[PDB]
Amino acid sequence: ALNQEFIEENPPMKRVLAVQDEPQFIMDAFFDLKCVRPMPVYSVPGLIDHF
Amino acid sequence: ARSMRGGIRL
Amino acid sequence: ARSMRGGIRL
Amino acid sequence: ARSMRGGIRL
Amino acid sequence: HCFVIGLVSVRADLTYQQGIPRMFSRQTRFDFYWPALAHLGEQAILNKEIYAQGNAKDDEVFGYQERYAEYRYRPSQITGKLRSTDPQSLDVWHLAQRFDSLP
Amino acid sequence: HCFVIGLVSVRADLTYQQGIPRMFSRQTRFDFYWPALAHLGEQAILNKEIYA
Amino acid sequence: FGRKVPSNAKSQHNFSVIPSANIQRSVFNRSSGYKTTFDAGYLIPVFLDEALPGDTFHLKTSVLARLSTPVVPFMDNLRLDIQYFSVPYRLVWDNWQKFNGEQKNPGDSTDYLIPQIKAPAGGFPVGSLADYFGVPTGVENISVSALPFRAYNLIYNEWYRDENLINSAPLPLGDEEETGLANFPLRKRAKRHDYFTSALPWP
Amino acid sequence: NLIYNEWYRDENLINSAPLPLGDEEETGLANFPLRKRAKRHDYFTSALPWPQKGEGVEIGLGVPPSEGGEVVDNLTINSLRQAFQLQRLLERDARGGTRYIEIIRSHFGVISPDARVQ
Amino acid sequence: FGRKVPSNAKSQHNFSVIPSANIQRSVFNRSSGYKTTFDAGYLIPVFLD
Amino acid sequence: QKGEGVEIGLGVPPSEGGEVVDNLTINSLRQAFQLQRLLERDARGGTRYIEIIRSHFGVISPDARVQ
Repeated sequence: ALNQEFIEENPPMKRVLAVQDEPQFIMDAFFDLKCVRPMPVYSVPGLIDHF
Repeated sequence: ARSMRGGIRL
Repeated sequence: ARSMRGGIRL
Repeated sequence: ARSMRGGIRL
Repeated sequence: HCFVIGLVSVRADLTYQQGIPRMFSRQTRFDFYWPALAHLGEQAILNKEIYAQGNAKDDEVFGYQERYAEYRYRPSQITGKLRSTDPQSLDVWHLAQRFDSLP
Repeated sequence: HCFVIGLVSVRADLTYQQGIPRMFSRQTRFDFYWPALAHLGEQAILNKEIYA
Repeated sequence: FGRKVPSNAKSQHNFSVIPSANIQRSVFNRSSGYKTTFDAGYLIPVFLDEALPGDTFHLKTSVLARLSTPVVPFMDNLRLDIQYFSVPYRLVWDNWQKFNGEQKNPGDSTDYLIPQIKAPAGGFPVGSLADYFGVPTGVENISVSALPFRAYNLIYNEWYRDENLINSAPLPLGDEEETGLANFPLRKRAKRHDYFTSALPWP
Repeated sequence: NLIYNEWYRDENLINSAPLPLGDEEETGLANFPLRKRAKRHDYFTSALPWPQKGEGVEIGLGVPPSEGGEVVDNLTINSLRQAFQLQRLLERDARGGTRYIEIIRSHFGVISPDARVQ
Repeated sequence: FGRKVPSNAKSQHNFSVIPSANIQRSVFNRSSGYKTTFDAGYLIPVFLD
Repeated sequence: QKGEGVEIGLGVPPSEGGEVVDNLTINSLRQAFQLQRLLERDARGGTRYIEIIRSHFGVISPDARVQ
């Protein structure tokens, strides 16, 4: 029927894969952020009246 | 990337 | 027209 | 290669 | 007169699989970054950040680190079937340490 | 203040193996394309087109 | 007739303007690695971070994903993809502004606490949202903030949920402590638009 | 009432005008009186009820028993600097305002649009 | 080895894109007068649209 | 910090057998702050004699002259 079970992505990976009962994808990901932030790059303790 | 039928779903 | 003390009131 | 925290250890 | 000595070593990169990223642990207004707070003294790393258990030990101090360090540092993570705690683990794929007891 | 969240997914392309291509199902003159018919309301997909 | 004299109202207004805060911005690299295993069709949260007011982020992502071994060179195409969303905290917790010190009337309490999810009996399980956000699985008594999980359901409702086939994922906005991820299952993405999947229930 | 609460109400002297967001039928304008604007900023009208927004930060000293005293530990310099920076935060809140847009503009350099903060 | 054939997924996606609505915008003058009596210090709503 | 941590004394009430502490001068209080800064510099910078020189002063000593 045209419903939730029909439109949700559900490819039959279990039949095209040689090894049974292990996760389909193993992934390594790396996130390289350049950040400008409202804080110093290293904070030294001190400066009581300041900020 | 345009206006899809049935509203947006990515 | 700047940032007033005590928060904004027009 | 700079001055590390906790003193030097290579 | 001198000896010259050449020392070999091998090192792996660091990545973690036990304990809670400090962003889940914030609970009060001054646990978030504020500019007026940036030069406070060293903050405690809590044991749960490296090895959570649900014991009272989790909220005890592992060591001290710069204020708001967790906005600057971002430790690398193992999340899925790759964790060495999984009953059918894939941890052959990586060199993350497994702590068997609280470091 | 915001979270940034990155979501991974994997999707396969779609292909079908049960049910009848709608060109075999035409039976009457107005089941074929006619220019005077092109702006009629939505048509029904019949179950046999996906699972006969 | 005489000419009117000025009022001091403008100079008095000027004395009341507070100076701008001096912020001490800086630029640095916030690189991070993340490693995982997953199955097709699920929305996996692989990246999570907290942005401050006045941050700027530029993000480069490197990926290597390996498919576990196929039997044959099967003929169908198969895309991996990554999509990033911004979620303001005020969208996931109604008291976020009042937590930050907003008061509806003078002398209101403020003093809220970040909403919590407790780990269920046995700890959070493998392949849950807690696992994929990197909360340690299998640990009995821990709790974490609910706001990342609410942010996942809010992204799902607004960008991935089919507006007419699928019910909204629950999105509690209050302070109440949850136990277990029963309101926060890992969600499936919808299939590509085609002849059948772009059909509608009614004319 | 929503314009009044966001732009004309003094954030610390005056209670929010009621703003029911639901479907319920009202009878009479008892929730909707005609509102007065505030006076110009001057020496008196820009004064505040307190020297800072919170209770005020007090470093504890304890008190002798009668039994029934109060015991307080030795002051670390880390406790003492935290008390100073907390007081700076509560003074910034008093001076700058405490609507979420005022917090952002006072604690950070950021001019948020009004539209995105409702 | 052989080279893979394409999928139709992009052409199927394109057939599902609805056309933009044609709006019929126009420009006109919506002038109005308003007359009232009021006292100082009140916020008076003189314009509403 | 590297040392015990600087604690400004408060005394304690007797049971007899109390602890008596004098009034705090501002000079005592600023000395406690600068002592804490010194012990924090020692923790952060290191405490080998070359690390002290490099952290407390601008000076890059050769290793050879410090054994």
